Order: sequence, then C-alpha cells, then structure tokens
Amino acid sequence: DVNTLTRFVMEEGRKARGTGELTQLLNSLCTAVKAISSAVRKAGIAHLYGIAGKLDVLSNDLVMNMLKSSFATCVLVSEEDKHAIIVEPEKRGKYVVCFDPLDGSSNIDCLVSVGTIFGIYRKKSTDEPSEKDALQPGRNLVAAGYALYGSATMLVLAMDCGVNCFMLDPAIGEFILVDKDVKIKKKGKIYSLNEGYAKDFDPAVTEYIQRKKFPPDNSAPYGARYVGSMVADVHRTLVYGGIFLYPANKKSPNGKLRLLYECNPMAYVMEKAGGMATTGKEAVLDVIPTDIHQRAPVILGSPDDVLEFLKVYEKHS
Amino acid sequence: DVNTLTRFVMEEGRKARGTGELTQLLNSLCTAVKAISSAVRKAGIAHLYGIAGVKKLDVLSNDLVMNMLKSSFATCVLVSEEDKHAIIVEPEKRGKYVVCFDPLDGSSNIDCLVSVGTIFGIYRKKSTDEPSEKDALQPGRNLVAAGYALYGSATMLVLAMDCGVNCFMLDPAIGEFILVDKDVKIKKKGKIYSLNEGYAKDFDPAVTEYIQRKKFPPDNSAPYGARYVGSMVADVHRTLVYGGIFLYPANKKSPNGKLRLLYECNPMAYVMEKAGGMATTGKEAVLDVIPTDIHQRAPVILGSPDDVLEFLKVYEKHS
Amino acid sequence: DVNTLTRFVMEEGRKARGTGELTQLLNSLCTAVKAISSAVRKAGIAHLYGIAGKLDVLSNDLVMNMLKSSFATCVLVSEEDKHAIIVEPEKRGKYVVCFDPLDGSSNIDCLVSVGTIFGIYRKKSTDEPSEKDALQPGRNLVAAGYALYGSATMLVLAMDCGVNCFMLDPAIGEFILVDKDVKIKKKGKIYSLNEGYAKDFDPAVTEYIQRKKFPPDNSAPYGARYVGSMVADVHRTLVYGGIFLYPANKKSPNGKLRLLYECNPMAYVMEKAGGMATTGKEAVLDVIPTDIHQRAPVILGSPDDVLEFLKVYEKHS
Amino acid sequence: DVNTLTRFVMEEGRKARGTGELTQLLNSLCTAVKAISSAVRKAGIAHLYGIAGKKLDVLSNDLVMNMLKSSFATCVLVSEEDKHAIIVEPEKRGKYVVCFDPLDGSSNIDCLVSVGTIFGIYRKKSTDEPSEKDALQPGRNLVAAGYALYGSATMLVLAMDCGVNCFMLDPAIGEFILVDKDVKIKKKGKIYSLNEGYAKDFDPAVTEYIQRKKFPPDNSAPYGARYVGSMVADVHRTLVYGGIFLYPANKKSPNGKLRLLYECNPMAYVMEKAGGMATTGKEAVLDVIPTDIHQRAPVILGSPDDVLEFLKVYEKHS
Ligand SMILES: CNC(=O)Nc1cc(OC)cc(NC(=O)NS(=O)(=O)c2cc(C)c(CCOC)s2)n1
Ligand SMILES: CNC(=O)Nc1cc(OC)cc(NC(=O)NS(=O)(=O)c2cc(C)c(CCOC)s2)n1
Ligand SMILES: CNC(=O)Nc1cc(OC)cc(NC(=O)NS(=O)(=O)c2cc(C)c(CCOC)s2)n1
Ligand SMILES: CNC(=O)Nc1cc(OC)cc(NC(=O)NS(=O)(=O)c2cc(C)c(CCOC)s2)n1
Repeated sequence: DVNTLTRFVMEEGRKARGTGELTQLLNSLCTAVKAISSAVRKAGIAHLYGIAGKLDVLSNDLVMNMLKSSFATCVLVSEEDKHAIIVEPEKRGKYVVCFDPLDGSSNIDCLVSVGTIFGIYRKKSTDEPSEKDALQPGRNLVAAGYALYGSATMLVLAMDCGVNCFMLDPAIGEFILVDKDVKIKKKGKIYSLNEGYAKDFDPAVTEYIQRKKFPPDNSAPYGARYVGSMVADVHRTLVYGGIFLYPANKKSPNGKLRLLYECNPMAYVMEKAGGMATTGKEAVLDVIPTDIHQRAPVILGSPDDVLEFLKVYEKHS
Repeated sequence: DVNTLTRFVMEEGRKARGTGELTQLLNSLCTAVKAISSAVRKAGIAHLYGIAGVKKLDVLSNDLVMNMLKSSFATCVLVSEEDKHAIIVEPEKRGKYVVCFDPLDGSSNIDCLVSVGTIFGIYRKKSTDEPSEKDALQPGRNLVAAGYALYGSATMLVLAMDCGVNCFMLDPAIGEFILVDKDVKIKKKGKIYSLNEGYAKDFDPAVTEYIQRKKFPPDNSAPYGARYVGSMVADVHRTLVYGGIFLYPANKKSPNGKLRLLYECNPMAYVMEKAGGMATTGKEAVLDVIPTDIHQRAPVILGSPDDVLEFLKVYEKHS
Repeated sequence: DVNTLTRFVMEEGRKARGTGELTQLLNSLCTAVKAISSAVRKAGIAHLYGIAGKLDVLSNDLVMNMLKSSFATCVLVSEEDKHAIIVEPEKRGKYVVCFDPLDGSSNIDCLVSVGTIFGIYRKKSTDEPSEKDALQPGRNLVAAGYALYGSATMLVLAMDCGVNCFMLDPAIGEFILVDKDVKIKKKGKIYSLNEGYAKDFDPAVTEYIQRKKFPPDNSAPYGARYVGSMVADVHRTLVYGGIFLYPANKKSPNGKLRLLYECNPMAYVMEKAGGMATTGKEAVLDVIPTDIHQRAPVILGSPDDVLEFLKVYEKHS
Repeated sequence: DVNTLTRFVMEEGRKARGTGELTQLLNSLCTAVKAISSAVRKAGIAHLYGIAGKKLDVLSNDLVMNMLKSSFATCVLVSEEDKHAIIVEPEKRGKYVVCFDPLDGSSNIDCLVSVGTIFGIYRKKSTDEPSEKDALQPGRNLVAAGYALYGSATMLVLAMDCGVNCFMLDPAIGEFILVDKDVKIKKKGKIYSLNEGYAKDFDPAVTEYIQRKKFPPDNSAPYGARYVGSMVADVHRTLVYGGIFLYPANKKSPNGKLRLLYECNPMAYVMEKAGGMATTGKEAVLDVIPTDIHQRAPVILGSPDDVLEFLKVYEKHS
C-alpha cells in the first residue's frame, strides 16, 4: 500500500505508545518543508516581476513558525539566528530542534540544489528552557533528517526505526514513502570534497584523496562530485555510496560545517543507514558542543570508505 | 513590464520580421520543458506508488521533445541523444529548422535528485536536398538559437540567440517562463574550476598543469574553489552565473572527450560565446568543429575568457 | 496560530484521548480528496491529449484505497459500488464509511462544481463485517462532511465539536482552517430546488415555493439558485442560509437522493451548524436505513425556513 | 495532434496574415487568466493565514489590466471593476479595445461558486484620440471574445470568425490545451436557466415561456432547471448541454441586470459563432448600440430552437 509521511509517523507514534508531540512536530516541519519547496521552485515569481503591476529568511520564518505553533518545541536553534529562540510558555512542548532552514542557499542564484536540515532532541530537565538545552551530543537525537529541493523534493527522516525516504508529490502536496528502511552501500566509488582547499589539507586527507585517484589495490579510481551544497552531497552519498568530507582548512581550522544542525543530523542519518561519520578524532555524534554554532570537520559515508579514511588518519596519528 | 518567453520571442520575431516558425518552434519547446519539469519534480508519483490502487524520465523527456517539435511545423530533422539515427520529420509537418537536443541530460544519476536538464541547438536546413541526417552536420557556428533548461532548485530556461543570452524562470503556479536576467554576460575571470578530478591519473599533462595552477597558485593569489555537480547543465549554468571554468577535456583513453558535440558541446559553447565567454576543445573553438557524425564526441573547456585563455596558454606550452 | 486539518484532528483526538484511528481515517480521506482535487482540475490532461505522442471511478478508487490502507475501516459503502466493500482482515479497523466519491459528476462536462461526501460510523457489533454495519441512522455519525471542488476546493468537516471548513492550498497541499465552528443563518433568502419538474411537485412543495416567489405579506421574494450538484447547493445554503429541497412526490415517494452517502452527511453537517434536515415526515438523521443505496427526501438549511416548510407540508398532510 | 492556445492563436494569425497584435493580446490574456486561476484556486492562501508568522476581484482586474497594457496591443480598456474606461499610455498603445469582467460571479465567491473572466475584443474604429467612446461599439463588431470558467476545472472558450474553440487549462504545466474544436450548440436543449425568484416581476412573455417549459403544451418532458447564478457557469452549461439562459428585466433591474459590454456581448458572440442565438427580446444583443460603458441589457441566449420559441411567445405578447 501507498504510505505517506503523515500516515507513517502516526503509525510509529502509536507503536511507541507516545502522546503525539513528536508527530505534531514532524507534521509541522512537513508543512514548512512543502512551503519552502513551493518558494524555492519559484511559484509566484511572476508576482515579484510585476504580472499585476529573502528565501533563506522566509525559510527560517516558515520553520520557526510551524515549529512554534506545533506545541511540541521549547528551544529552537537556527543557523539564521544568533541565539537559541526560546518558545513562549503557552506554545511550549518537550522537544529541542536544531535546524538549517535553507542549506546551500548562498549559491541559490545558480539554482544549485538546496535543502532543510533538522535534528530533534528531547529536553529532559526540570529547568526553564535555555540555549544550553541545545548543547547535547548528537547521540541524543530522537529524530533527524533533511528535505532535498533537488530535481525533485525528498524528505529523508531518520529515527531509531532507521532511515525512510519520502518524495514530495507536488500534484497533491503529499510526501509519499518511496524508499523504506534505507541502508547505504558498504563501499562506494565517489568521493566528495572541495579540492580547491588542497593547499590547506592535513596530510591524512591529502593521502586519502591520493588513494582515490591512484588506487593501491589496482581497483578503478573513484569518481569525484562536489555540489557545494551539503544536502545534495550527503544525499548522493546516501544514494550511490561513497564518502563526503569537509575537513579543516586554513580559513576553517575546526571545519566550516556547523555541528548541531548540519553535522549531527547528517551523521545521525548516516549511522541509522549503517554508514559512518567522524571528525577524524571521534564520531560526530559523540562531540559534546559548547556553542550552538560551533563548527566540526566531517567525513561521512559508506562504512568501508570512512574506515579507510580513518585507517589513513590513524597512520598520521 | 513583466516579460515572458512567448512575449519576448514574439517581439524578437517581429523585430526580425520572421514568418513565425522559429517562434512556433521555441513555443513547442517551452511546453515540452514545462511537462519535463512537471515530470522531473515528480507530479503524479503518488499514482506509481498505489494511491489509486511508467516511462523513465529520459524516455518521457525524449517523447515530449520529439512530439512537440514535430507538431510545431518548424522542424525537418531532429537529432536526439536517444536516437541513433536522425529523425526526419514527416513532410506534412516539415519546417525549415534542424534541432539537435539532449532531452534529459544528467538523468543517468537522477536517482540522487541531482539537477538535470534539457539542451537544444537550432539550425536552419541549408541544403535544397530532401532532409537527411547530413543537415544536422553543421558547425555550431551556424546556430540560429540554442540554450538549455535546467531543472534545479528552480526551473530556468536559458536562451541564447543573436541578441545575446536571456534567462527565464519557470513559475509553476502559472506555467510561464518569466524573464529575470537580461542580456547576461559572464565574468571575465572567475574563482571556481569544475571537472571530474577523480580520473586524475588519466589527465592530459596540460590539464594536470592548469589544475595545479588553480589549486597551487604560483603568485600568492588565492586558490580557486572546486565545484563539480557531475551534471553538465548544472555546472555550465553555475559557470555562466558565478564565472570560472568547466572542463571535460580529452585525455589518452578518450582522444575526443566524452560529451557529445551536436546536442551537448555546441549549444553550451554558443551560450558561452553569446555571453562573452569562450569554449575550446583545446585545438579550436567548439563552434568551428565541422562534425561528421551526429553522435560524435568533443572535448570542451568553457567559461570565463581569462580562465580559458590561461588553459589555452598552458595547453600550448605542452603543444 | 495557523491551523491545518491534520493538526486540528490530532488535537481533537488528543483532547478526546482517542487511540488515533479516526485521525488516521481522516488524514487518509484528506489525501484522497487532494488527489481527487488534482484530477478534477485536470492536472495531467495534456498527456491524455498526446503531449508526449473515468473521473468518478478514479475518485472511487482513490477514496477506497486510502481508506482501506488507513487500518481504520472495515466496511465501505460507495455510490459507485453495488454492494458494500468489506475490508480485508489484516487492514480492518473500527469504522464504517459511507461516501459519494464524485457527487454531481453526472454533469462534469459543463465544469459544474463537484464534491465528495462522506459519513463515518463506528462499527457497532463484533459480528463479521457486512452490509448491516452500514445500516445505521445518521444520528449515529461520528463525523461527516464534504469536499467541494469549486472555484477553490474546501473540506467541510462536521463532528460533535461543530463544523469547521478548511481551504485546500494547492501550492502546499494543506487544508487551512479558514472558518471555525460555523453556524447557519436562522432564516435564509435563497430557495434551492429543480423547478423544471414543478408539474410533479407535491402540493405542499408547490405551495411553499409559491410562497417564496409571491410572499403573502410585504417581504422580499427569496432568490433562486440551483446548481444541480448537491455539495455545491448544500455549501451555498451553509454559507448564505436558506433552503435546499430534493423532496418526495407521487412518482418518487422516497425522493431521489441517497440516505447513507448524500442525505445523512448533509443532514449531520446542517444539524451541527444549527440547521435542519427533514424528509418532511421525520428528521433525516432519524431514518433507520434498511438498504445501503436507499433513497430519502431531504429539505434542509436554516431552521426557520425548514420549519416553515414543515408547516406547509403539515398543512397538506 | 496536441494543440494549445498559444499554438492555435499563432497559426490563425499567420493564416490571416496579421502582424500579430491580436496574438500578443490573446497571449497576454492567456497569462493573466492562468494567474487568475491560481489565485482563485487559492494557491498561497496559507501565507495569508500566517504560515510564515488584495481582494480577488481587485487582483484579477490588476492582472488583466497590466497584462493587456503590457501587450502593446490595446488602447482602451473597459472593466467591470472600473467606473471609467482605462486609456492605455501612449508608449504602449495598440489598435484594440478590450471590455472585460475580470472575475464574473465573484460577489458570491464566498460559497465557492464557479467564477469566470469574460472578454470582448474590438478594433478601435475611430481615428480620434483614445477615449471611452472607443468601447461603444455594437457587439457585431467583435473580433474575438469569450471567457475563462474557473469551475471544477479551468477552461478558456475563445470565439472568433473561425468559430468557437475550448481549451482546458492543465495546471501541471500551465498550458491551455485544445479539447473541443469548432464547438456548436445543440439545436434544442432540455434545460432552462434563470432566477425564478423574480417571478412576480416577470413580463407575461417570460411568464408564459417558463410555463411551457414546466407544463409542455404538446405534453413532452418538462425541461430541467439549472441556475448557478454565475453567468459564465450558466452560459458554459448552455453551450455544452444546450437549452436556454434568461436574465430578463425586473423591477430592480428595469434595463436588465447583466452588463452589455462585457457580459452580454461576449456571450452573445460566443453563442452566435456556435450557431445559437442571443436576443434582448426586441433585438439581437450584438445589434444593440451602446451609449454607456456599464450599461445593462436583458438577455435571452442559447439553442436556436429554444430562443426562437421564446421570441414567438414574445411576439404573441407584442
Ligand atoms: C497512546 N497513543 C495512541 O493511542 N494513539 C496515537 C495516535 C497518534 O496519531 C493519531 C499518535 C500517537 N502518538 C505519538 O505520535 N507519539 S509521539 O511521541 O509523537 C511519537 C511519534 C513517533 C513517530 C515516534 C517514534 C519514536 O521513534 C524515535 S514517538 N498516538
Ligand atoms: C511577418 N510577421 C509579422 O508581421 N508579425 C509577427 C508576429 C509574430 O507573433 C505574433 C511573430 C513574427 N515573426 C516570427 O516569429 N519570426 S521567427 O522567424 O519565428 C523569429 C523568432 C525570433 C525570436 C527571431 C529572432 C532571432 O534572433 C537572431 S526571428 N512576426
Ligand atoms: C491517547 N492519545 C494520545 O496519547 N496521543 C494521541 C495523539 C494523536 O495525534 C498525535 C491523536 C490521538 N488520538 C486520536 O486521534 N484519537 S481518534 O479516536 O483518532 C479521534 C479523532 C478525533 C477528531 C476525535 C474527535 C471525535 O469527536 C467525538 S477522536 N492521540
Ligand atoms: C505576416 N505574419 C507572419 O508571417 N507570421 C506570423 C507569425 C505569428 O506568430 C508566430 C503571428 C502572425 N500574425 C498574427 O498574429 N496576426 S494577428 O493580427 O495577431 C491575428 C491573430 C489571430 C488569431 C487572427 C485571426 C483573426 O480571426 C478572427 S489575426 N504572423
């Protein structure tokens, strides 16, 4: 039978015997995501061009607003927002959400694939909600995923039950389940990183990419792909296998990607899909953050590829 | 004044004082591109998944372009990536134009939701002979129109003609391509290079040297960023929008590159050249290559004039 | 805050402390309505006309499948099916649904407004599901309403909490709650029936309609409207007050419209809006169905108007 | 083979060897109409209900006005929404005068009644400076007219010298697809359409005519009655199924209710091209010579046999 995100989430919820907040949260995110998709695909653009005589900002407003009205959240961290937003007590629910409302957007003018990234934490404590409630390691995630506004719009949702992929059908505004309990290839054949930073790379990354173009075991060299938009690169990685890297560079000594709402959700998705995600020194999900916008290196993808990077990392110490 | 594709085209058609054929042609193509975009974004996918109790997107895309063009009464010969031979339009539906197209470029990887696209180049039939495959064998120098539709975060049709390059955004609420970027030009020099670095061991020594100049500047300048969607239309469009260079060169294993001359390299070269950019195979202008096979491959380095220049300088250092 | 159908039903469910099966049912039918809306508006028609080289039935198929796959129904009665449809054991739920998938499609060739009507019963016996589970008075309805495919598409949902109207936003595929706990006017100024067949009218119908045209006192004669499509006629009556008649006469002593999936849902909606709905002889909701496709007369709308009708009806009885 | 309004229009223009001014206008109307549809079906209504934290007739008028101005094909625009004729600025002047109802039936849209956009297009006839007088042409002078019905689906019906063609809007691709070619109305229908709530006000001709529908003197089947109360809807049904549509004069509306310029003339034009009729009772709607842009006319229109029957009755009563 056809399954939808709405149906899927209510069924899982009923099995966990949960009260419904997470469902209401995920339903509201789904609303926000459909509306961001609408805007990204430029529906209504003629009206801007005068037929009857910002997108990152709107994206933030959509998610911020649908999350508040959900009655499920209490602390909301966005890449757009300097500090955590503390939800008003009347609208307060139990979950903390870290999101990137429109990832890839700084290059939206070339119509590059963009996406929304979210990671959901339950707030355990009896304290009044504070920004510090967002400072959890990714291991604590209850749900995470992303919507990709590529050629088509897909929501990938990860929870304990694994990874599940939902295609937006724009004809009916329905997220349709199209890839159940997804698992990433053990080993892939594409590597993904901005090689313009070659000059800046640590020797571990240098040697690893060197292996990719010039295989030690006489296998075929890996192909290379770097959209430059993380959701697009992480999705392809999930879909076709392989490895994605944003290692530290000169201008980014702790990486450029932000831990809470870029790294953690993609590391969670990956792990739930039987892939891996490391900073090199430890797993992304094990990093305990001290700043809500802290940056992290990230090497993620197919388990064999990632263990081969760390193999090399571990050689250089 | 809001401007759309149909309006722009019609006014150009009138400026030129044409009979209307190229306009019907582009009109048909515009409709095919709308239906492609619809299909690509997965409208109706719910039905494939059993909501009420099938052709692959590249096949559909080809069928939409083929049919619309035949029915525009503006074409006589059609070359499509999908068809080994050129399609000779039936006499009753015959017009003066030859269209070569790639109906859904980058679709081989569509499973990951990569940007994909439709590329076209339009020629006048120049023989008096009955129409044949040979009419499609013109250098891109002879192009009347060309461009692409990109189905990315949004859908955009980029159309290059004598008057220059113009970008139309698809508003899916109404199904109009609205004019959003007029008489586009490329930066003289960019800061991004774009090619599959994974096949580096197969690199031509000129290509190795240039990519080394980009990553490891010899003059204190800042290294270029790398970007490679692996989907031509996405990378070329980024090239057009942000500047820089796109490479699919010939190596040793592929003396003629990989990308197809007629319906891939030519239209993009034409778009680039119309926007004050450059496109070379290494040996000459893409648009100068006189083709001998409709499905023949070509190397292509394209983008900013300064960046391409530099590639050519390095290429000539290796001869 | 912005309210949607899914959110509204989930919060009603949680307030009722239900197990969520009605919510599942409703969300499933919602999905079917969005998809019927898409087909009614002719999305995809270009393909049928060969760009690249049934409606009532498609609507029926959409409703049935979404309902069966909800895990919420056991018996389904459609205008389109000769017999009740018994849901397969593995997907059986507690509810029985009566519906008219595409009401008034008889004339869809003129692009007249169309509609889907539904009424939802809880199954009352533990007996093996049969046609008998559907033979309940409309009084026993848990929920009922309609989807109007008009200038816009709206879902009107009646339950014990009252009547709430939701606007389908096609940009995102969300029913937006635009009218809350709606109530009908006390007295209307519109009468709605098929006057072409005046010669077959009951003496009482004749007199009543004469009174609307030629009022005894110094009042304005009512307007007339008759769409010929029940959902459209009943919605207008809802919004503008007044009276809609599809009455019994000598040749049709039980009327023409069907009790289970036309009259009962509409009478339930009317009653929850403070309206009225009689067969002339009794309230439509009080009629005990003996056959699933049985006919009933219906006079419904603003309470004064309906009571005025009964006065004339009683005059002639 | 698939034909679309844009394709159909161009081919008709090249066939008549026109310069393309009527095509630019008709393309501009087509766009505005898809824009009207999208608003009418309530795309984006969630933003007005505060998802991220104009009146439809007003916006509908603005989309026609701006699209027609920007066509460069028009000089005088008459709209239901505007008391005075709009005179197109000189730099954008073309040769056509367009009278339109940007959102007919809108005043009841609150109940999601079928609404529509109605239009008639005249060539500016006088050589005078563009003014309101340019809109005061008899319906017979129409060059093209029709409507866009926003019902269960959106349809544009376009009537010209080559006849009447109907195009379904496909919302997936924003394209008007030709679905009914060279449309003709049935010789005689079995439906009559009018607001009988004015029965007390009817002149005896209208009273008798309707009586004959209900209690047929040859004892044939009574006509059915339909009345949406939205002109486009009621007239589209009359074209599709045949029969008759009446909105006669009444005490509230002594010169009729429906507007001559942008309700009666466009629909009368469509009817005649489809081989039906349209009369005010005394004369053909298209023969009425207007004196005022918002002037009203009684109207009886539809299948020829049925209008011919109304007129024999009208003549029986003088
Ligand atoms: C007692 N409940 C009952 O009888 N019926 C009923 C109906 C219903 O919808 C109608 C929803 C729910 N509960 C619900 O949603 N709980 S939840 O905490 O939000 C949740 C969602 C997911 C998806 C989880 C999976 C957790 O994986 C990490 S946990 N219950
Ligand atoms: C005699 N024609 C006349 O009086 N009016 C009129 C109306 C009309 O639309 C109503 C269209 C046209 N002509 C037309 O379309 N010509 S065309 O060859 O197809 C063309 C398209 C483009 C875009 C060109 C520019 C090429 O730039 C290098 S040339 N003419
Ligand atoms: C115990 N439940 C719990 O802990 N969480 C939770 C979450 C939830 O959504 C997440 C939904 C629900 N329950 C629910 O839907 N029940 S229901 O029978 O389907 C229903 C729908 C309507 C609309 C009714 C009103 C009927 O009027 C009498 S009753 N429960
Ligand atoms: C000389 N023209 C030529 O060689 N090519 C060419 C191309 C073209 O578009 C590509 C349009 C046109 N002409 C055109 O549009 N004329 S028009 O006055 O606007 C018109 C529209 C309709 C529909 C009419 C029929 C009127 O019947 C009542 S007349 N011509």
